[PDB]
Amino acid sequence: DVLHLTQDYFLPFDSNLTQYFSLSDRYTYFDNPILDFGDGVYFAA
Amino acid sequence: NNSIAIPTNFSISVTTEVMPVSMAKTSVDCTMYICGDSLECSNLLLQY
Ligand SMILES: *[C@@H]1O[C@H](CO)[C@@H](O)[C@H](O)[C@H]1NC(C)=O
Repeated sequence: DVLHLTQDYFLPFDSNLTQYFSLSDRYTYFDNPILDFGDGVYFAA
Repeated sequence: NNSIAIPTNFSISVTTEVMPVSMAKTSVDCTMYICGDSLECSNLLLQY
C-alpha cells in the first residue's frame, strides 16, 4: 500500500515491437533469426 | 485661561506615500540544482 517510484530497466510505454511469424506446419517461411538481448528483453508470444 | 488661537487662513497640501504590494514569485527545481544532469546523483535523490 505504497506509491513507490524507482529507476530501472523497463519496457517503455506505447513502444513499437517487431512482429515475427511462426506457424511440418510451416506455410509462409516461418522461422526465427538471432535477436539482440541488450540489457533486458520482453518476450510476448 | 482666557486666550485662544483661531487661524485666519489655510492651505491645501499633497503628500506622497509609497507602499509595497507584491514581490517576485520564484520556482525552484530540486533536480538540475542539487544533482544537475547526473543520473548517479538522481538515483540517490529518490529517497528525498
Ligand atoms: C515505432 O516507435 C519508435 C519509438 O517510438 C519510433 O522510433 C518508430 O519510428 C516507430 N515506427 C512506426 C512505424 O511508427
